[PDB]
Amino acid sequence: SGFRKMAFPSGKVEGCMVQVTCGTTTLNGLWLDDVVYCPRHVICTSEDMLNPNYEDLLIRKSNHNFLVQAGNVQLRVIGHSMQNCVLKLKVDTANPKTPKYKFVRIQPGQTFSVLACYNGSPSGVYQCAMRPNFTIKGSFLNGSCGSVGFNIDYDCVSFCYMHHMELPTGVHAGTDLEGNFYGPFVDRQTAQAAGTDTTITVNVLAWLYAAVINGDRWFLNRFTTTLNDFNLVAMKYNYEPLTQDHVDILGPLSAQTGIAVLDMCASLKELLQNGMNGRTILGSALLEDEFTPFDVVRQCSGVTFQ
Amino acid sequence: SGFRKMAFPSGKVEGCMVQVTCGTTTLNGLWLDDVVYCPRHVICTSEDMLNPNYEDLLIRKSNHNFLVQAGNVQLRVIGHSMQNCVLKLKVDTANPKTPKYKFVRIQPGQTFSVLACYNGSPSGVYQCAMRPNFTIKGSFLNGSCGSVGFNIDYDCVSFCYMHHMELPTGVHAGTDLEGNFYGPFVDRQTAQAAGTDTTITVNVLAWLYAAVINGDRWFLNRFTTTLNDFNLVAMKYNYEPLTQDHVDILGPLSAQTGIAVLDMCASLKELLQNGMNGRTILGSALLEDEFTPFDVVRQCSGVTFQ
Ligand SMILES: [Zn+2]
Ligand SMILES: [Zn+2]
Repeated sequence: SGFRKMAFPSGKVEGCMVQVTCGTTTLNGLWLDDVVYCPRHVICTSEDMLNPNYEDLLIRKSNHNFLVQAGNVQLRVIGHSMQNCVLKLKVDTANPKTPKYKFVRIQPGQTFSVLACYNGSPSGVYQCAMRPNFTIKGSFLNGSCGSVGFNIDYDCVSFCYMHHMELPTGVHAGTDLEGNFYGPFVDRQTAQAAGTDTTITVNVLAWLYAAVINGDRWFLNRFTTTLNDFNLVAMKYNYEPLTQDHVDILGPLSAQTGIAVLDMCASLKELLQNGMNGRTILGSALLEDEFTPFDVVRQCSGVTFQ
Repeated sequence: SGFRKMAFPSGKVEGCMVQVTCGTTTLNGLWLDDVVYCPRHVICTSEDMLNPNYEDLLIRKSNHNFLVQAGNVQLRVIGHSMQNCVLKLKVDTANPKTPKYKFVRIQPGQTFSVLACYNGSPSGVYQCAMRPNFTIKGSFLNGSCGSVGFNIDYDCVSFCYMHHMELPTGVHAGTDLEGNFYGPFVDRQTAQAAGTDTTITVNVLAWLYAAVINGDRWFLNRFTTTLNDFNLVAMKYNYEPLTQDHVDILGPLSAQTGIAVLDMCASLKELLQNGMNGRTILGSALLEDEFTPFDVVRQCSGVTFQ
């Protein structure tokens, strides 16, 4: 028993991180097969970032202007191209440690593990969620750009995030591995507004089911409610509205605990209107929304990977 | 910027986990050089665990009674021995993926990463602290026994914990890699009492310094205090007393923020007597004690590993 904010094992990804250097800028890249992916602003100086013309900047660079260093070995750049906001550097050596991988564009509310890297070396790993406003609340210092987020399904690595920038508000923004930003952000150093950050209601509910499985049941009241009356209360507290798809995803958890989804919603409503009153749930005095329904079943059943 | 409960990259450890089977019981083992370490109760049945005579049970077992499986390959057991509460199985093949490693017995309040494994396959990784009562609050299901905790220093892996059992209270207990339990526990299925769990005060202080570095400064009052007057208040709330060694360890953080240790203590005292009043610090409504002073500097400077 017990419940922890758990990350995926990072072994398969550690063998794919490289150091990419262009001119003076150095950041991290992802080496899969014979191509290296990295943020395109590796070609910018501190002054270029205020208003960069990436096309014009990329024309001035040749294949030999890029230094790719795998741990302590240099890959030869024989081809470069720009796909949206990432650079694809084609090198001469295919990564012998390339795992089975896919590129995926996740949706808000989904979770993934981040391997924070500096100078192409892994520093730590943590689990987080894509917020409804397409930001993440991560931990990144200068030089962490190019760090990637990922999920693991059995033996396959699903890359879903590449880190690009910290906004003036302290939150973080990035792209999928095709270089398309999550959210309305651009790789430029300017004031950019993130929308209202809402709470991922389906994840809160999944967490409450985890609490029941692990012995915390004080929050279970004997009331019930309807989807409409619940969403009316949720919206007042900046909670994402609940749909039937969400109710369907929670089905396995409802069956294992004998607690109907709508009954759990009635419990959550009471917590929103009345608060926790100095109590905790799974050791927390706030409602957690960084566990999906799939995360809860994985941790409460013991799923493994290769 | 930002602050996350961060674990070490687990790559170096993933290549060391094996499946150990004796009779019907199967759990995880740690394969370093030509020896495999695992909990000795792998030789017990469900009925043996109530009152096991490990010496007498081990006599009935021969080298060929143990099945060691590395992923999908079998190591031949050519020697077995019992060191305290662990079994040392000497095999015929040295692990080609053996990293530089040490065995270390950590002290309460120190943190480490756990790689939770089932059937010798990694499931996830999380960071936790050894409580002052020598328990950990982990996430473990049946078959997770033999999972290890570890730290990383540059390129060397320090193994500090092997998981052995869940107490009837839901908390977890285990040994160092020499088989000596942390705490007064024994590998027997009986009611065992853990002492009072106290809050690791030096870690709370380090966390408060992390908050200041990251922009949360509302809790900074303009009072001060003495070590004696502070410890008098701490003890009333089940907080570990502060010593001069603790003040010395916090020195680098005091210098970087310009806030004297004793001034921070005065701020913490106020939080203990008055509470948070519905506010948060680094996104938390409780005081966190699972970050050491060393963890804070590592995450606020960008330390890396190989
Ligand atoms: Zn950058
Ligand atoms: Zn066991």
